[PDB]
Amino acid sequence: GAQVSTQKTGAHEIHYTNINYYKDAASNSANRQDFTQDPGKFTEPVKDIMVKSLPALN
Amino acid sequence: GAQVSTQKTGAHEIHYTNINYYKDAASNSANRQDFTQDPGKFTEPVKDIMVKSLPALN
Amino acid sequence: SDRVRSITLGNSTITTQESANVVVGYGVWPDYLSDEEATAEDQPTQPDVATCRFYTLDSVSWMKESQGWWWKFPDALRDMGLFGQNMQYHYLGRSGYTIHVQCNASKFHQGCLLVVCVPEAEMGAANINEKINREHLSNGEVANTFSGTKSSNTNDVQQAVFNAGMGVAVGNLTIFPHQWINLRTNNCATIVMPYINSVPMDNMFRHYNFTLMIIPFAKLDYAAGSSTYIPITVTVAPMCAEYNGLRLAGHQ
Amino acid sequence: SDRVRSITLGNSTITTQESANVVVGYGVWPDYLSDEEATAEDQPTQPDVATCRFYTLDSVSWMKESQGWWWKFPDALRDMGLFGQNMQYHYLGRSGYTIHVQCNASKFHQGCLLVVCVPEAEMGAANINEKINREHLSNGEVANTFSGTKSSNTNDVQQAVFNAGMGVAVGNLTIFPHQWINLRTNNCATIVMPYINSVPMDNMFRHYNFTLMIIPFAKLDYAAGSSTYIPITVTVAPMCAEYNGLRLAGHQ
Amino acid sequence: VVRVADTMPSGPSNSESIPALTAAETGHTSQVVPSDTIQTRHVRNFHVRSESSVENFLSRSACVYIVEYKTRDDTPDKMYDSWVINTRQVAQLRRKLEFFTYVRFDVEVTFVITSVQDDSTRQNTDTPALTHQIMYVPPGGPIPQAVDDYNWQTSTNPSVFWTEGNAPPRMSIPFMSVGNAYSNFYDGWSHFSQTGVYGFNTLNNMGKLYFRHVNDKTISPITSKVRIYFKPKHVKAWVPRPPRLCEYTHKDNVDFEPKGVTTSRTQLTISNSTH
Amino acid sequence: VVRVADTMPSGPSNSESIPALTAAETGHTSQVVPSDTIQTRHVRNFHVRSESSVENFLSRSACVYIVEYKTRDDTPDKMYDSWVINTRQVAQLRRKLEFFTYVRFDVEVTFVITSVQDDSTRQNTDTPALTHQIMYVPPGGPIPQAVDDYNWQTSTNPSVFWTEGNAPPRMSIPFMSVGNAYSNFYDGWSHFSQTGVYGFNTLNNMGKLYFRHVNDKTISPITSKVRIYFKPKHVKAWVPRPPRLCEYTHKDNVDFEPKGVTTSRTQLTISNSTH
Amino acid sequence: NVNSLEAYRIPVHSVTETGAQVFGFTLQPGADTVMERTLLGEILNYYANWSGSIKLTFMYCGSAMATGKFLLAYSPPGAGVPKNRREAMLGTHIIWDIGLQSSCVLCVPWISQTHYRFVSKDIYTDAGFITCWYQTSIVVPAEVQNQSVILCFVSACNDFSVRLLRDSPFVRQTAFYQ
Amino acid sequence: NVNSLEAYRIPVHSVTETGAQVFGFTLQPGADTVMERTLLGEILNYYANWSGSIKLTFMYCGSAMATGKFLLAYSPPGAGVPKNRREAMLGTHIIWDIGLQSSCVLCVPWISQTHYRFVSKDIYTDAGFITCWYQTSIVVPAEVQNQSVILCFVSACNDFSVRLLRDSPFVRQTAFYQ
Ligand SMILES: CCCCCCCCCCCCC/C=C/[C@H](O)[C@H](N)CO
Ligand SMILES: CCCCCCCCCCCCC/C=C/[C@H](O)[C@H](N)CO
Repeated sequence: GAQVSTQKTGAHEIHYTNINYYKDAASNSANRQDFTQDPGKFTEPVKDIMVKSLPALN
Repeated sequence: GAQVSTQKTGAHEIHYTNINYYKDAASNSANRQDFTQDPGKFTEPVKDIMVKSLPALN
Repeated sequence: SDRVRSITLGNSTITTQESANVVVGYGVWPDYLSDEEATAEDQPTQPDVATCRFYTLDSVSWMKESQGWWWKFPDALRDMGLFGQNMQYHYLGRSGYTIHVQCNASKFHQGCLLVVCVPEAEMGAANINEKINREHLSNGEVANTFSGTKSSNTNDVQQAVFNAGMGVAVGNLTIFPHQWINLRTNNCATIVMPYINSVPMDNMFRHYNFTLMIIPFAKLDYAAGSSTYIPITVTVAPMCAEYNGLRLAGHQ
Repeated sequence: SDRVRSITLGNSTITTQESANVVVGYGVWPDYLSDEEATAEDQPTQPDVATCRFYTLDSVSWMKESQGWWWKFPDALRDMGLFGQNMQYHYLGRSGYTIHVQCNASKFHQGCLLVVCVPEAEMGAANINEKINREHLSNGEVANTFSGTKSSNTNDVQQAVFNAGMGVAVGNLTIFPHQWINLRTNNCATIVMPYINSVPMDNMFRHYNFTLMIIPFAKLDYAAGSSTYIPITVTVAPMCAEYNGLRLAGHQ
Repeated sequence: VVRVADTMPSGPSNSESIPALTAAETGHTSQVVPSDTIQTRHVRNFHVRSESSVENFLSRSACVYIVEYKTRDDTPDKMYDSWVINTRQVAQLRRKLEFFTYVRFDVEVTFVITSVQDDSTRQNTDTPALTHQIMYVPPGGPIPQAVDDYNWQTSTNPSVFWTEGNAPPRMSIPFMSVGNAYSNFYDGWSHFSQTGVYGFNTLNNMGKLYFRHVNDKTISPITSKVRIYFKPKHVKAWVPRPPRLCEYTHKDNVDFEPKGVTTSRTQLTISNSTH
Repeated sequence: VVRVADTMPSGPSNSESIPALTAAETGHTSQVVPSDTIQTRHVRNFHVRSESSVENFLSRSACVYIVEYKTRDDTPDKMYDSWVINTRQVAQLRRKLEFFTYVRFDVEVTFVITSVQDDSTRQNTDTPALTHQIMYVPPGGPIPQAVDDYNWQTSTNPSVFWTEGNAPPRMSIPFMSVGNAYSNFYDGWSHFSQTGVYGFNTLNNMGKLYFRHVNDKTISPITSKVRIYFKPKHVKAWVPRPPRLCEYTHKDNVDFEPKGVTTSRTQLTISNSTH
Repeated sequence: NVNSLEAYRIPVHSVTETGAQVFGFTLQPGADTVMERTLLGEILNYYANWSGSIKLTFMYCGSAMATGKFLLAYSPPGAGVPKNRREAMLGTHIIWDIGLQSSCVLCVPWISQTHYRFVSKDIYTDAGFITCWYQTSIVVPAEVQNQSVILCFVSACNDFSVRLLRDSPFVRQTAFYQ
Repeated sequence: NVNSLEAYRIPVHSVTETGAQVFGFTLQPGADTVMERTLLGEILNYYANWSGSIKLTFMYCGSAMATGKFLLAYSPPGAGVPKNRREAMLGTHIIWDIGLQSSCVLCVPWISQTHYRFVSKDIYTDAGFITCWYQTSIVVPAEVQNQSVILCFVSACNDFSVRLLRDSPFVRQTAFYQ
């Protein structure tokens, strides 16, 4: 029941092993490898979107 | 001799690993994941069952 | 051009000719509550014409020394038709909104408003260990007013523009769904605001969902022959309003 | 057997065990207004749970000398929840009804009621060239009472049982949708009543749609040790209620 | 993964069906759903009856008794202690077990031992680490009558040794009854002539524990107090029964003083007044 | 593995395209890249927004409170201590949580316990190792009112026992709210008539901790001070908001004295002079 | 009346006018004094959160020759307690006619802000009021007793749950049980 | 001016000759007093290293009949502060013409020795100077106010990063919050 995933290494130059030991999901370690984002709801939060080269309020 | 089963998670959004270490079944952990029931022997404990829309003592 | 916008909700229509755009929340458009996110078990009430329509609040006067204004918004519509009546007869409410603010001038007037729509604007007190009365947080369709300096009234909100009643930097208050009314380009500011809460439905008297804030950064200024009286008019329309838990009328 | 009946409309349920049947109007079941018979042009309001539900009126006491009672029925529900509020905020209303009347006794009591549901029961006056006040035709959920003889009160209906307030034979008053509450077989009388008018929608304050009448033909009678107090309870549920022409609250 | 029942939508009804009319005189609990009386919507419900099962309700450690003994005394009986094993001297675990009539479970026993220096004139000592001994005697075995008695050898009896400062001692115990379930209630006598003792005291017969210090006579008195924690696991339970209203009195019988059924209201109808 | 955006090369331009001209009045943040205004080269950029995520920003242990209690006293209330659980008495973890309005996280709780011998005339003792007990009471449970009180039995309440000198005690705690998120701010009242208390104090309702010494009355006073460390893990966060400018005053409200927006400069234009 | 069996009897009889209140209590299974020591109140007093619907069953224990009607109303909070039968029929109710079938069911619908209430008392999760009114009076013949007795029942529906373990506030011991 | 809302207003008007300095500050998002308490300054004050480009947006809040031009210059360090408009247009700049489109963007390009700067102040990673100058004056017609107000905005680009966690130097408490 082991899971293998890559480590946080640098660029231009791994594979740790994890087994869960407790019956509950509140015992698991922190999910410190989710690096995704989406600033489309804070920047650009408008109807009838803008095309960045048009005068846009033309 | 390992056994893999799902964890207690919430809804709308696992797989712990267990190995038994002792020769006796009285050493095992608590069976805290049996969620079945049957209240047909406490509610509805009658002969000639009732159909819930009929007057039932008609 | 895209400066002309028309909005129809019910038997009420707004036509604008110097609009800018429409900000829609955090990208989410107001919709009804699904069966998976539901908690209550009984049939809701969806009036959909007699409730979802534009209501016009009081106009406020904008002098050269004006500081700002705020309205609490499930409570400013307490006495606005069948929306307010449906608030009075049910226990659980849930709606989104459309906030349209009117202010007009000429090409010789200058000034710049910031229209913010802030969720959970829990406000501070003028005296720190003192309880605020409800007539100062909200007054219905009548606006409450910020002050320029440190206010210290009894049972009142700390009224200073540079802390927005919340203890934050007023310049950083643009993280929320906002627009500007700049008097050389704009005439109006439309903000579509969805339902935001920690629970799927809530009571519309015990809770304050959000707070509209209209704060003039660039102060109003004009010459010695121009018009002095410049009003500011707020119009609100509930969207996808539904109601749950019918009982007698009251709030206690 | 078919004597047990259960009726569910909203969050209110009536279970009866000595019912007789259910009379449905003139065969027509209450439905909404189609697009071909429509007159008004705007979207109606269909609450459908917060409006269509059973409301309980006042209980009336039935002595041995009781003569009869009447209720006008778009007006007896003026102060009954969101039905009465939706009456107060709109101009045009349209609904059908379900009229359930409760009266119980024992197997030692005797008596017989006639529960009639009369459309357009335009009533006469006690003094012939005199105007009737509105407090005597209707009183809301409080019943008005017939008299045994020729009544001659001021600004009042001619209250005689043998003319039913309309100048007709009271025995011929069974041409209307009716049932009987006979105390040796019955316990209740359910009448489903559709919308009957000369126009597709109408105002629910200026007009009286119908009049429930409960008249005891066989007088109430019992022995010297039985129970004296026998109430009569009327419960009403609007059906397929829709509303048109929203404006401010009032009636003038 | 067993969910609770969904709420199904309904509309208006007018028929001879009567879900709300029933007869409770048949000992039958009506199966009426809220979609049988009023108009409901569709609610997809994700609640789980998880933390209400008989396993999760009973499998919690509970203090059953406190055992006190010393390390030097004038009388030898206060230097050791004993306890006849029952679960009926603390009211919380007793009332949690007495929801049912018969039970079948394995036990998980945990001891928590603390020592306190007694008041004396020579408190300025340097005491090495105390070691305790807990001997279990199955019913019928020989009984130690002193701390230096030779019945503390544990050649066949189960025992556990604990040095001060470690983790609490823990061992597992299987189902030990001579019948098919631990009988919580026994309505009957001990003798066939219907005399003797009346109650569950005939069916206890579980053995008894013994406690002492493995160290010898110290030069200052120290009072040890060890607390026994039972944990019922692998649980089966039969034929439920109402919880006890009345306060307990003793361990051996079920006797009581009569108690009122609930708290009084002083009125019978609610109002919007001072209620 | 999510990199930041590369910088793309550009050349001279002369056209009717205007990336630098926009309108900030629409509530829109312009998406202008440096290759839209000036001539840039090609830069292959390998930076990762890794240590700025909401998981890595909040999942650090933070002291929330200090709890002090003794081992022998004349008054019984100073031999034990209690704490109503909040995260709003230390400003660092409070200000780190108040970036958002609603949060959903599991908690990882760590206690650090230190003992100091109090000043007395009989400091020359030999004290055996102190054992501490930390009992958590869910909201509504019974409250201990002495150190020898019988509500310290922990038959159903969660507890932890620690002997002096070991590792700090650590346990995990799931998401415990009755709603869908821990509401950091609640703009509303407690009563339906809009009276009562105003703020987030209605929605705390988390229970409270209890602290004592498992050992009995010692012959010299020792002051224990235990520090509670929360660690928010499994983090989700919604609807951000500006950080607080002003210094806090209390735990139950949000009130303040007004503070200036930033530090003054005394001039408005820079120069190569004494700036 | 708690130190007897009269606490279970709901008195009911012939009235003078109509429309009076029979009884009334607050929907708190585990905090209300009415359903505190009841079986649902006991099991819910071993928990801290609860959720789901509640059935109330009413048995008429009078005579076979007596008739009557009642209004069994549930009212969600936000207003107060309904003060007459006019305010009581604006909520969830049922008219029960007493005949051959001797028992009725008021199934209290789960109507809540959150998913769970609290078993103990707080202002935030308040649930409402159970009240009962005279629809029509109790008409009885001669040589039959007038005053009769209603019995009441409670249980949970099939969508019911409990969440947080705690000790019951009913257990109070001082010493051991020697 | 910090104890008011006047701290956000950049005063601008008609000049006498030309080419004077409007405002000026140093590019230190988290160490400069100008953008210290700003949102980028707060989040960067929870970090110790930063990297990437910075957008500065300037909104003209004057009247529709007023015109003007400005020079929005960025100057990398190595020299000092530019002392006139002649020294300011030798670096990265933009001429902004005020018309219908009311806001301009000066996008400060990432020009650095290393990959990261420091958020606190040191001589090694110094970043440069933001300055603003009059290209042409503000010409306004009659019966229109002369003195107007510029507002300024800041945010980060899509290649921005922060690296090292630390506590913010803004939190200062003495006792607990009883
Ligand atoms: C020293 C090592 C062995 C430790 C022995 C400790 C306890 C031995 C007895 C097992 C526990 C059974 C306790 C009683 C169980 C049932 O609840 C009762 N018979 C009544 O139901
Ligand atoms: C002794 C074993 C159990 C230890 C119990 C320690 C803490 C129990 C409560 C869990 C911690 C929740 C703390 C509060 C979380 C949220 O930040 C607040 N509600 C406000 O957001």
